[PDB]
Amino acid sequence: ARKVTTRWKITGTLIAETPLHIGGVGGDADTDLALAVNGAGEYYVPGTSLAGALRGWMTQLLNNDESQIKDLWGDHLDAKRGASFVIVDDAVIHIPNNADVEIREGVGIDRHFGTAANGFKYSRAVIPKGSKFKLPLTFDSQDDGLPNALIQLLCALEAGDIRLGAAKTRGLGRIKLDDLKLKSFALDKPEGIFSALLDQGKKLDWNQLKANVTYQSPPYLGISITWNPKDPVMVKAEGDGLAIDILPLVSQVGSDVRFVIPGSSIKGILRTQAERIIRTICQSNGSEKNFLEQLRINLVNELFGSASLSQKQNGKDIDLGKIGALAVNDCFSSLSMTPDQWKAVENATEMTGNLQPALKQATGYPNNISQAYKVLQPAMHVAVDRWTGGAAEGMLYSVLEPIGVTWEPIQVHLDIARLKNYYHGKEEKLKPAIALLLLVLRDLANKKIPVGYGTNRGMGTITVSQITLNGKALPTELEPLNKTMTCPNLTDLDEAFRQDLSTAWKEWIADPIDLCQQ
Amino acid sequence: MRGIEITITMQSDWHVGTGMGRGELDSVVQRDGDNLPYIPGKTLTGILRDSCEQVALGLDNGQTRGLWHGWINFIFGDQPALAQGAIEPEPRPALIAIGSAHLDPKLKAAFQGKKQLQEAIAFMKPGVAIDAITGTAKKDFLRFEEVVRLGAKLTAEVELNLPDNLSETNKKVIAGILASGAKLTERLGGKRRRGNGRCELKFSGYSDQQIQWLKDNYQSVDQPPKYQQNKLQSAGDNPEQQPPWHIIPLTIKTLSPVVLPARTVGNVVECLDYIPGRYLLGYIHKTLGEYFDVSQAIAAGDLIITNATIKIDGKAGRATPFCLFGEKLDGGLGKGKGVYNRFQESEPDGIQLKGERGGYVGQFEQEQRNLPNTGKINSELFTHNTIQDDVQRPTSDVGGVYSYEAIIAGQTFVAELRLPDSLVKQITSKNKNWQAQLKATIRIGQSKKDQYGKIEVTSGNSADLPKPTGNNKTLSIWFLSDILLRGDRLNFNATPDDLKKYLENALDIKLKERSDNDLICIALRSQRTESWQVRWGLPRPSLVGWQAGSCLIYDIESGTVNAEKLQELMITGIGDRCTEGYGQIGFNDPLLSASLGKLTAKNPLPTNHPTQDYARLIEKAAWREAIQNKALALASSRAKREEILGIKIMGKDSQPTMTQLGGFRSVLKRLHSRNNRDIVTGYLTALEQVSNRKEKWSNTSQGLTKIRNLVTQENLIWNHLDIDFSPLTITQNGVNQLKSELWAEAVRTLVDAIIRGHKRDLEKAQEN
Amino acid sequence: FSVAYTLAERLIKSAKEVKQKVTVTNSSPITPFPCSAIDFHILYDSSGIDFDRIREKLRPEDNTELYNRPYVVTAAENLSQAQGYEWSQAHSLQTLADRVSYLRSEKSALPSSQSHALRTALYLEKNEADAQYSLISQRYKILKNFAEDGENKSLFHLENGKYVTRFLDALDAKDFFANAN
Repeated sequence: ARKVTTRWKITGTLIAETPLHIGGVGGDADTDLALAVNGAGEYYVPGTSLAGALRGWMTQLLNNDESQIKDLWGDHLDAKRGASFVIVDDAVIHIPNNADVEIREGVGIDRHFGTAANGFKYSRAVIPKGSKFKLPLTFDSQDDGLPNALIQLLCALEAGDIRLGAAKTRGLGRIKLDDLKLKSFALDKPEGIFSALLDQGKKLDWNQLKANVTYQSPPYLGISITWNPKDPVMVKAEGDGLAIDILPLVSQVGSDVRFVIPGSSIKGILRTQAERIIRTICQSNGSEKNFLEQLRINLVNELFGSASLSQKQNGKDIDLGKIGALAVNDCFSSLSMTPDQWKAVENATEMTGNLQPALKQATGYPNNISQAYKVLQPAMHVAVDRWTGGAAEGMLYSVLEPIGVTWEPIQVHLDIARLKNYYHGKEEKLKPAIALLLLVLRDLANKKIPVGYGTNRGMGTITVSQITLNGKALPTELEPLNKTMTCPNLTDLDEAFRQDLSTAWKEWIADPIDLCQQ
Repeated sequence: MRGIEITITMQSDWHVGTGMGRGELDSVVQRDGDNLPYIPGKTLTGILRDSCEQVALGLDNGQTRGLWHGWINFIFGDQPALAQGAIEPEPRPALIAIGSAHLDPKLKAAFQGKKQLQEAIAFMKPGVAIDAITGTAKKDFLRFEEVVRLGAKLTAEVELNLPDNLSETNKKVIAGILASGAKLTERLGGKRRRGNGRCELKFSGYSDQQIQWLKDNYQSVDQPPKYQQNKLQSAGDNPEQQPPWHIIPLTIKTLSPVVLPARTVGNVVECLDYIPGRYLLGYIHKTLGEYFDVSQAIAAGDLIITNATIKIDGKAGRATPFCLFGEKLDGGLGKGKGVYNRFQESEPDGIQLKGERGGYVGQFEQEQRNLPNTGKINSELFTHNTIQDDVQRPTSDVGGVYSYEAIIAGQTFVAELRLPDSLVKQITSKNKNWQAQLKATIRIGQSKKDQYGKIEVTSGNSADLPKPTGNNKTLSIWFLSDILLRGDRLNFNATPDDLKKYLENALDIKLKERSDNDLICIALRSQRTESWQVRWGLPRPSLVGWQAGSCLIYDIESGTVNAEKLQELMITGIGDRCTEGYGQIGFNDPLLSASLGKLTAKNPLPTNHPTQDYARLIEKAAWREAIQNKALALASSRAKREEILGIKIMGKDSQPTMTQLGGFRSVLKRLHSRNNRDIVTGYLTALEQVSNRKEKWSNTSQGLTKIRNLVTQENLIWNHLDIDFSPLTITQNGVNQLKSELWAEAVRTLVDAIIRGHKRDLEKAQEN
Repeated sequence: FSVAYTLAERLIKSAKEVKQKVTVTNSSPITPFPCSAIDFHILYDSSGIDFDRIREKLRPEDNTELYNRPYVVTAAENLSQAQGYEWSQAHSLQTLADRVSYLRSEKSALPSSQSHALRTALYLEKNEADAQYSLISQRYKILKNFAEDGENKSLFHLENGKYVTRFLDALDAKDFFANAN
């Protein structure tokens, strides 16, 4: 056979730290994008999808060196490499308790009219959060010990730095490894081959290898925004309720339901303001473009990403698509409910009847409707007919306004390494994208970006009390980003840095080239 | 010997065996004769060998050649295609034969004729390659692969033909290695490294006790014993042959594909469409060699085993006579009309004929009034690879890929064993029930130990001797085997004049070629056969002759032919190596005298069955996709949408508005089970209790009650779908349970399809 | 090359079936009318390397076949005096070349996204292939050209009792119709 000095069984629990979507061929009559299922119909991570997740990350770690990658992941064409030395099995996903798959609604909002673009209405089945699956990894070593690149990979898994599945920038795909175990079998020797057959291997202390190494986390900037809703903030639930027509969106977060602001939603509002800034400077209109064309404007194509779209340039064929360097994570409330407490609200039928206990229960104030309704408040609304007054026939509707729901910080993740690759390594080309992002954050802090449903209709205004910029391995001129800002107008960043960004920003405004074309 | 099995439990979805894809698939798994997925015995041998190579490589302390690698070459045989230079020892064959792992026989029977279910055993896995800098799908790199559902338990027959002298210690070494390498096997097939093909592989009777013995004893183990052939031993004690000749017809049925090498050229072996008798000489030595000296009988010419040719009309199909010519545009035996025996019929006006060149014709009497039945032998190409063990993928150094044509399973062939009365006396004096010993199951051919070659042999009753007619005017000859005359210089370059001289001498009659100018008189083709002799370890010489089917007819100029002698030559054959089946003649056959141009041709699984769980996964898949496809069809017509939900178009208008349908459809998303039909009935009563919302649904064809019914009458979704689920179920009580299981999904699926087909028909009326 | 050439020796017989579907009018014996035709494959290795197996994987249902691939290349005007003229038009290579042009024509006039939805549907029964097409036919007006029913509601046409289509041939040949002219 292939010689194996030592075989390693590497295993542990991978937890969805955000929702997850590995897609099958697509579409189950309940979702336009349907989760991948094994032959038993169980939700699973294809070992292909995890192998490429871990190989892909390793490719960025190792500066896209083909040699060491193919040394561990095999190669079809080298005459001495062939099959992979890392085996990745298919891993079934255990959704916590037996929580069902969530369906997540999606819409594209026309940048001219500010409303749902026609056709751009979709839904994605997503694995909840808290869901667990096995890390099914085996490594056949021909060298002695365990590769540094493979130790670095396992460090990134425990750091939660690898992302899996679809929609990685739009909320999804974060996994974390826990309870990593290493079993070693010296298949080169009699005692180790029999141990493979009988004894389940020598346990290695991961903490020993974890001490021998420093985790080489790639360049990234992380933005964490602390917001409290000023006006109620909520994404609309997928369909009208009984006692309340318009209910907040919830997600399963372990064994409990929490109010969620999808990262798809925070990313679309940030993208919308980012694009509006760019178009405002260039005085570039969006009314004649269709929605896919409206999205495709400079700097946001790199930051927020662009659709895959192969185009013949001239003989050469180029993908216009790139993943977003900017990734936003779903936001969740401080406020959780048991999965049935919320069903008590969704299935309430009378606003002054059984809804009152349901909200008293779910808010945690079973005996204070006043305190309960300072958290979740039902609001009736009328359309008033313009000749008669009174109310228009049929136009009576109710919102469950989460007036006092408290939220977790919004967490944005800028892959500086991904941007730098788009800019072909040129760290000087980062400054306009950074300048744009800080301008978008200045607007977010100044209440210029409302979030969620009903922003024009009494909801969606947020107060931003802190923004914490916390990058790692940033290029030396971007290091003044490492700041906790509390002034909305960025004046906590050093003026010499804000002037340097402003200079590069103004240089780009003067000639707004496609900054990743070279 | 028999009794060992390999049990394979597939623990992840699995892909094997083929470099081809179907309509929506770019890689399709390999499928047995039942069209069911299976693990080919060459894949299973190769996988199990590799895992034994790992164990041996560990026991050798990582030495690539050593004591325990010798044991692998003992058990699995040497690999002479790798070794190079002057390797002196003859290559050992394997001690282990490993069949193909097939699905449970009763489960396989449940599938028969259920084409839709056979497809549901496997599904598309998506595959895409992502660009490392953009993080997006690469161009070109999008594939869809067929994968077979996990949970499949497959079993392969295994045979261990251990040497007779092998010690009990060495037996336990072989058991230990095989038990070890089986337990070390965790993957098989394609993309093993990326999830696929995870398995448990177990031998029957090799528990971990066999591994534990090896652990306790591996240090005491010597080199394997030296291999030697089972040589032949001749008693010499046979009687002289005495008439009559008994004829013992042997039916051969192929139970796995059989490779019978015609042309071995490069990386492909082409296959015969008949079994030569030489393949059965080993089975004759086994079963009968205890009764008489089979080797002396072969030497004396006291034994014939004919070729096993395809069974037609309950008899051995006869090689299509080359005197038959078809109309080149609109005739021949495959068309079933327009066949002329050019020995007797002139070529028609205008139409040019082509010779018949192959296949087998059935029986034909002198007044058949029909063309003879034509038997065709089904054969399939099987493709294999060799893996270079350090890169773990095929390479040019190992030859990459090779193919065998094989006669597929289920084919039925008839041979005849002919023996003189003196030997049949000898046998019957030693066993009166001796034809019962001719029932056997044997492996013949190329690659006979693994995936190929399994045949059942069954004897009939003693057949009648041939009855050639001693026509004094003309004699015809039909070749039913390949005639191997030697020239006068003992090489095989004989000519038709050598055959004329041969028959003239044998029958004591002078012959002359018939001169009728419109009629052909000789229709031979030559044949050259290249074969190996397993007892020589060298190829046979090359045997040149004329093909089966070759024909000729002579005018008998003087002398009188004896039907007793024609019969004798119709039993013993003429020329070289008639004991193997060469030389088989047909004399004065009707089909060569006749004129033909005017003629024409004429269960569900037991509920407790262990594969019931796995079968139920196949059922849901077949049901789900059936429901989906039918929902598409039903939604494609506006009359069926109005029947099922009352939804209709009124010009530009939709009844109700799409917003009202969206409200319903958003509630139906909550119909996960029939315990949630109260959710939809809650919505409908609230809708009905509000007058303005109820009026929104007037001018529907009673849509609110149609929705109430579909949600609350469990049979009604199935009435609308009207799928016949009998071709889609194999579990007993499958229909009742799957209807109870898939109800809510079927309701959701149909309404979703209807509302989509409604909106897209509305767009045709609305968008003008 | 060997496998590819034995395919060609089978493809040449499939093209050479024009010899008896297009025939000299009032001939006796029925002579072929001189007619030129192509059959082509595009192996990918996936289709089965044997022609008989290749075509039965594109006949997904007993009345439905997803290939029109013996294409006459002789001009219609030259064929008009033969028997079997109507067949030669349905099998005219220009019908394939036109449909390929519509696929190539442009962003894509027919999105590959939607071509492949139709491609997938073709392996279903006609009632499901036509259902998918009816979900699409008026979103992409170019599809009025890819229809073959004469109704603009199906990709199939009836030929000697078989539903046959050029659409999946046009997807195959979409990139094998290039010329320096």
